[PDB]
Order: sequence, then C-alpha cells, then structure tokens
Amino acid sequence: EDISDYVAANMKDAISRTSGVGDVQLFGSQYAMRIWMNPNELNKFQLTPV
Amino acid sequence: KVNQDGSRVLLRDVAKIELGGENYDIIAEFNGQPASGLGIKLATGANALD
Amino acid sequence: DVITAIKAQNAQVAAGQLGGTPPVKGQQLNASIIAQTRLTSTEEFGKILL
Amino acid sequence: FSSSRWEYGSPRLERYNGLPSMEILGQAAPGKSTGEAMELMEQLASKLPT
Repeated sequence: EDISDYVAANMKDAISRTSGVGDVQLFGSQYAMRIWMNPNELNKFQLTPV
Repeated sequence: KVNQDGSRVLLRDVAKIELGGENYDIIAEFNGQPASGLGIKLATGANALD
Repeated sequence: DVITAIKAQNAQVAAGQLGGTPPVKGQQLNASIIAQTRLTSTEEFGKILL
Repeated sequence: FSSSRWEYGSPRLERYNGLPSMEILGQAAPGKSTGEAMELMEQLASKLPT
C-alpha cells in the first residue's frame, strides 16, 4: 500500500506523459481516504451509509 | 449527529479510518519481496528504443 | 409520479460482491452480487407500482 | 456560527509538471554569460534543503 502510493504520487505522473507512452499500468494503487463502516455501530446510532 | 442527550457521534466512532490504497485487487511480489512497479505499454507506432 | 416511479423501479444498480477486495484471511468464495436489473418487456413496465 | 481570522496565503501558486514549483527569473552577469550563470545557479540550488 505504501510503495504503490509513492510510486504513483512521485513518479507515475511524470511517465504516461513523457516520451510517447500509450498507457502505464501501475502495479498497485495510490492512497485514498478509506472509510471502513460498521453496520452494528451504524445501527446503534440510527445511521445508514447514506 | 447529536442525539437528544448532548452526546456526540463521529466517523471515528462509527467507522475504521485508514490511509490505504483505493483498490485491493492487484498486488506484486519481486522474488517474494513486497514491491510495486511501473508497467509501461508503448504507444501505437511510436519509437520504441527512443 | 409516473416518471419518478420509472427510474426508481426500472434501473440497474451497482452493488458490490461477496468476499470483496480487502478480504478476511481464509475467504473461500468470491462471487458478484446482483440487485435490481433493467426491465425487459411491456408486461414488466405495466407492473410498475405507483 | 462563524469565526473570523486573518491568515497568510498565496495569491498565485505555481506548478511545474504536476509538482508545486516557483519560478525564479534572473540574469547572467556584466562579465559572465549564461554558461556559468546557470552552472552557478544549479549548485546554489543543490545546497538547499532536501
């Protein structure tokens, strides 16, 4: 998770735009703010994922 | 929300929040060692070695 | 009310999948989830509840 | 319901190749010309923070 983010937010953007690149397939994913909900804790305070 | 009591509920209380990758489908190992990579795919009729 | 009843009942929604992408270690089956599908015939459109 | 604060900020941020950058504009010298003027500037920048 850590390397794939850095490889994208420091290097990947410089390629795919450089010397005639079709498309780059990055082996991972750049970081995102991942929010992992809990159905019981949602149900506890009367809340839907909405 | 702030239910009739004065009590406060937050996204931290309801959900697990971590800075993680946007997708968890494709992972890579270099000789069994955790690593990402920049898989470059050439353009249509470009210059290859250039 | 006619229009509102259509896009609410005649629509394809994108639900997730069982054993998603960041899974619980030891997950055996990974299958896609199908919810509401698009209506096909004159009969199915006739049975739209208002 | 609103707080009021005076705070410093930039009226014109700049980015070079998808990375935050600031444009320095300079001259050679009444003696030297370009070749050394750049050479000086290139390691006057190498002795900057990481």
